Amino acid sequence: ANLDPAEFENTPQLIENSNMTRLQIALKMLTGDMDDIVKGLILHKRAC
Amino acid sequence: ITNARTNNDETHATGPIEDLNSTSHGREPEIESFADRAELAMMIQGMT
Repeated sequence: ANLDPAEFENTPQLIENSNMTRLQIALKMLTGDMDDIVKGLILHKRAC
Repeated sequence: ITNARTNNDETHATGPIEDLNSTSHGREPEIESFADRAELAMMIQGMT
């Protein structure tokens, strides 16, 4: 500390904090219920 | 030994049967069957 000025102790903030919100929005949207992929099913013949 | 990437006929096993247990003859035909088609495709109909 105190040689490395203040903010070299970790990964550096690349994306601006404002843009981070826009990122989060799109993420939450496209991963929510609007998803489509679905797993598993069952084959069986019935006349119902 | 020789090879053949052939699957549209047999043309490789030929000969006369000599006993009801003979295992090296040609090929004889089979019962003449019919269509019997019923796919499994999510609400196919009757065709009875």
